[PDB]
Amino acid sequence: LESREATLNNARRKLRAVSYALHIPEYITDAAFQWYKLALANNFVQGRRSQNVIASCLYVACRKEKTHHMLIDFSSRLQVSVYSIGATFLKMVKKLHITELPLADPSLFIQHFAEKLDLADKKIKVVKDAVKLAQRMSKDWMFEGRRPAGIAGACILLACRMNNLRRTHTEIVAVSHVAEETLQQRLNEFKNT
Amino acid sequence: LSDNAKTLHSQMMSKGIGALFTQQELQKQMGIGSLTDLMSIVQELLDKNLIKLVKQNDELKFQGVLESEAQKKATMSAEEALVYSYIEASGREGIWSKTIKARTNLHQHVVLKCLKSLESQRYVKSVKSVKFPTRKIYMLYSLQPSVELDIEFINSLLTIVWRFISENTQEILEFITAAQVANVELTPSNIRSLCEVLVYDDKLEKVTHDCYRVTLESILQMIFNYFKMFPASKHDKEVVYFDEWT
Amino acid sequence: TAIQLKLNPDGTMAIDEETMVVDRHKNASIENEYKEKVDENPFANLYNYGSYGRGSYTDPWTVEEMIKFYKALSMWGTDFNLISQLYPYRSRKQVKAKFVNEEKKRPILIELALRSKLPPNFDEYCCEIKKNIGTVADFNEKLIELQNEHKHHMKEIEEAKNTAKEEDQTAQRLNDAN
DNA sequence: AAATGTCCACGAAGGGTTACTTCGGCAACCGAAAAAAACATTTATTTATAGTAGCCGAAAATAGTG
DNA sequence: CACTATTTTCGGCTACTATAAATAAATGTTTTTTTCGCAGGTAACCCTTCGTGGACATTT
RNA sequence: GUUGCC
Repeated sequence: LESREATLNNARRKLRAVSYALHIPEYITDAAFQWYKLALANNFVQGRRSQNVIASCLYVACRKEKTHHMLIDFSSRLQVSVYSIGATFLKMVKKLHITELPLADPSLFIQHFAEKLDLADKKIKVVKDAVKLAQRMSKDWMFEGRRPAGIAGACILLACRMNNLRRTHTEIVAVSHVAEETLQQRLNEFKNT
Repeated sequence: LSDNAKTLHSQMMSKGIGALFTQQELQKQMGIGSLTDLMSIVQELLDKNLIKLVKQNDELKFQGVLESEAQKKATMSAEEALVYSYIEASGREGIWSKTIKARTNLHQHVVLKCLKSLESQRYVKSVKSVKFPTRKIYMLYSLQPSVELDIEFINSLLTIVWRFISENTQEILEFITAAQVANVELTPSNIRSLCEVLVYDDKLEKVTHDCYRVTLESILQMIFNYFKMFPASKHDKEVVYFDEWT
Repeated sequence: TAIQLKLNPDGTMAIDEETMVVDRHKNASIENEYKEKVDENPFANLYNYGSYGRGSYTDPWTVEEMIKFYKALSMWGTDFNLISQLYPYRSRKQVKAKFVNEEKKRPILIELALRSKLPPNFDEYCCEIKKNIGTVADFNEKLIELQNEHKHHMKEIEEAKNTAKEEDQTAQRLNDAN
């Protein structure tokens, strides 16, 4: 159908749109188009928001590739709630039966945070000690039901303070986008275990 | 100040809405002041948005309208009442939605958002017009569909008038009033149009510029004999076709 | 913002071509000039999971409110419609949750209220009429009388409807004759 | 009569109109728009969990000034 | 040395967050169909009009 | 397919 070809040509530019703003490398965009194409056939797109359904579709191909892109960065620029975007993400992933899917390892997020963290020239020693702390974070029982971006923002907090004083409880929040009082518990969680 | 404006609009509403007023009789009618301050209260009456300025061609013309519609349009905002003036200027034949956009420069979203509210204010309806089908036509509630009926069932009118001539234009007009026919307005022009369709079918004939005689299709109704001619059409390769020469 | 004219000695009764059109931005720019200017610090805009989601901070309840809460819960069974306006700027949603959290907090003080099936200690007579003294009118018949006015205006515009219709067919029938 | 009035058709002159300009070789490299239709969400109401997350906030506490 | 002075911190209080399940009602969002978009380089060579002269015709 | 050069 001509309208069948037209409705995905519009959907191509929308995936072309948000991949530009999120610095997505293009070999995810064309791969994410295959997810939307078959989910088009399963009558999932009708009724729901077009600006919503591509955001959940792109995020699946972000975690098959295991990139640093966490979900709320998609929720920020459309200025909507996070829990709306994750709602249709759950209601999608049940319907077309994604069984295999990798875990969101928080070890990914450390070495991407350091570039925008405007720290010193010695930017490799500030993440080497961090991943020693991150593997020390892992075998100990701090994060099992808690948030990946929460605990991955607490380990870089401790490594930054023990060599620099750039941590202000606010600059790492400006990177990790998780509030200030919920991380104060995390070092008090670490202190008395 | 105010009382001079109260006198002039009572003169504007004095006459019946026709006979559109002008200045050359107004200074004859209200000339107690000079033209310098007469205009200043009329421009203040334009600031009180009651008087409008209508046009007879090539010259300056005025027209007063009633207070009843002035109050209800004052409820609207600037752009809301501005588009309402265009539809009421059209009045009788409606106006096309795309042409309204051309006379405003307001683009497609802001005009459609305005009239969406305006239909709920019960000042504007949408009709279906036939000289250009499938276009958006707006009017008031004053109901001028000047633009018989286009849809079918003309044959029910048509099949009976053949039967009246089968036994043998003014003679039709008394017959069509009776027999509970579902009609609302007939005219001698319509029966002239209703009869010439049968002339093209050769159901009956036109003689002496108004009379009509039957072409004896009744014996054909019941070589020039196309009825009872059923073909074989099966297992016969030796048939004759009118196509298949091109 | 109506149309403006002027009276020239050369051409009197001439209308201004610039007042014929409107700019639609000079009115907006006046207030936009008179707004406060601030310099955006890119640290200030920080956002978390608690962003762009409905729900706010409930002003915690006082004991002065509880005597208007227990007694309004003593008079009726549990009716969230009319007790909402009693707390004028509280809304229907969080006052329903105030019924829920008190089930765990004070389960026994609530359990005295449904046992009470009688007119209570006669001090609600003021609060019976303090609710009533707002817009004193016979509401059992105030709504009836103006509703009858509304259908009267609709009947008159329906009279205006058909009387506009009959003259229209009358006029264009004369054009059909000519 | 006959001479002029008139009408007619072939040819002359220029009028704008249409396919035209090496032979090799190496590197490369790339319509819109209304309507019809379907269907999810919001709309409550439970009733169980832990987690953020916000706002407060008072009261624990070290600290700042006389 | 001491009552302050703001802070540090717990702290409880509250407000959502999937979960299944009922409507019934309304809303909001998006493919699939059915359907008219306004002036009111050079050189043949064929093409068109200009011109000029042909014999009929009708008057003198 | 298109350019550069002998």
